[PDB]
Amino acid sequence: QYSPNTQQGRTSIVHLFEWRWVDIALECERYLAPKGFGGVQVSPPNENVAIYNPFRPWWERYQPVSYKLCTRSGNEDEFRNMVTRCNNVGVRIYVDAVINHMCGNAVSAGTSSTCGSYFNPGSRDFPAVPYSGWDFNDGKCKTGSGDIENYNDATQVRDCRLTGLLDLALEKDYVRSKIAEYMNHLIDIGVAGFRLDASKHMWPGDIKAILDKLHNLNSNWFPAGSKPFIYQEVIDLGGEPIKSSDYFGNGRVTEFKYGAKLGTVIRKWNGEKMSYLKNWGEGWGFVPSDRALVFVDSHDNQRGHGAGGASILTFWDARLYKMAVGFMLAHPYGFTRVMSSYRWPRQFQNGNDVNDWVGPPNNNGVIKEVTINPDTTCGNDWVCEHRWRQIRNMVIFRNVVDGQPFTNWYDNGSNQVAFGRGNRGFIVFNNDDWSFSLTLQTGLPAGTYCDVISGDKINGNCTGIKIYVSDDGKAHFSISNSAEDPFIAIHAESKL
Ligand SMILES: *[C@@H]1O[C@H](CO)[C@@H](O)[C@H](O)[C@H]1NC(C)=O
Ligand SMILES: [Ca+2]
Repeated sequence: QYSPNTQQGRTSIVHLFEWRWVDIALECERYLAPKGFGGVQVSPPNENVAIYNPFRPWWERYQPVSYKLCTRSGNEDEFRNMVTRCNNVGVRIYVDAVINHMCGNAVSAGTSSTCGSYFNPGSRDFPAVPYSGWDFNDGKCKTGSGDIENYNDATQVRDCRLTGLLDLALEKDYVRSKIAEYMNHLIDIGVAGFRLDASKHMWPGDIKAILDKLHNLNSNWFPAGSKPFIYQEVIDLGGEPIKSSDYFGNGRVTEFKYGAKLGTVIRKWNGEKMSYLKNWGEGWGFVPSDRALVFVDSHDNQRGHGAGGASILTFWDARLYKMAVGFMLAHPYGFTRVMSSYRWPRQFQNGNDVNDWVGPPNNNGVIKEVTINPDTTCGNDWVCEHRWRQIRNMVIFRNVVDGQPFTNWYDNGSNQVAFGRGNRGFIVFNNDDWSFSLTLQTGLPAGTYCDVISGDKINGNCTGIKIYVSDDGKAHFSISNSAEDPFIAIHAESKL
């Protein structure tokens, strides 16, 4: 459950947040496969509550009504079509599995669901699954409100409602079986793994019981004995009775401290500087690298809805964001997830963004298709960070240096640092308020290399900066604190 199952040489997955199945299918063939992306995190593919107040928020998808593959992203056939086409081109699909709960207990009964299924939160009835009052933790939760009230009580965090969301009795074999039924349907269709939503709110043992019911991956695309990739969403920062290590026996876990600290370091909050990243990784109190799923920002915390708070870097902070993603993709720690978002009318009031609920680009609730502009960027308000030259090229950079050791580190005691990945890659950063001009040992073989941040190698020539490595592996780098992108990266495949 720890192996991504991506095909040899692809090292990252991209979260195509709220994309329609048809658009993801096209993206797999036209861009993801050609550019070497390993896989795609898709939004919950199961039927959710259609919320109109506010108008169709992104979070309505974390409010299950049934396990029918029927959402604003498309129907079951479109989903299967997407998984098949992506797999045929070597790009894996990872499903966002919302299995801890169903919808909010206050939601009105009726058929206000993405597929018309009837449901009645009040009486705990979800006939489309089916689930009844006997399948929820109402009688097990010991808080006065029935919701989670105190995170210092590990029991309540697991048995009570996360902000009103009906909590499934995951210790019952019936519920475990209905959930495994849903997940096995997806595995047999061809998905390679799952993001387990709200894992902190489930007992490690209950999750394990469900995983034991899972099939091996589809033998038409994967070698016999392949187990699905499992990454558990657990927000674990400082002191809490619950630790992300409690979930290691089930698969990897999301390391939220990663994006949080990279953000404060690059923003240089409270005296932090890049020279400190020298021992980045477990040295910073993070989980072991082989159990980590890392990222700079997620759909949750990019809008202030998750761990990290204000330090998190997103596409809104373009310049610093690219540099953070660059460091992540170059550093050997963890398995990397790249974010791909949509723009929304951010509107801060008293420090909080009042429009953090806004769902994906749409026309009367119908999600807009992703349009590709002539320069490869996206239209219809999709940001497509994964298509930014700077990000796409660092994705490739990680593929080229895969397996290579962390070496040749340099820092000026402040914010200009550099390091290499064996003899396959080298990257330099300048986050100080003054220029950087120095000769560094790169460990790379002599030659002329194209800087993949400022340009591309395009048939015997570079469209951007060029670096010359001498016989002893030394090379000169110049980055003024005024450069559009204050960092340079060169690798074995950008060599002329
Ligand atoms: C590189 O570009 C120059 C013009 O700037 C051209 O003379 C040269 O032939 C090009 N080399 C290749 C290999 O395309
Ligand atoms: Ca729970």
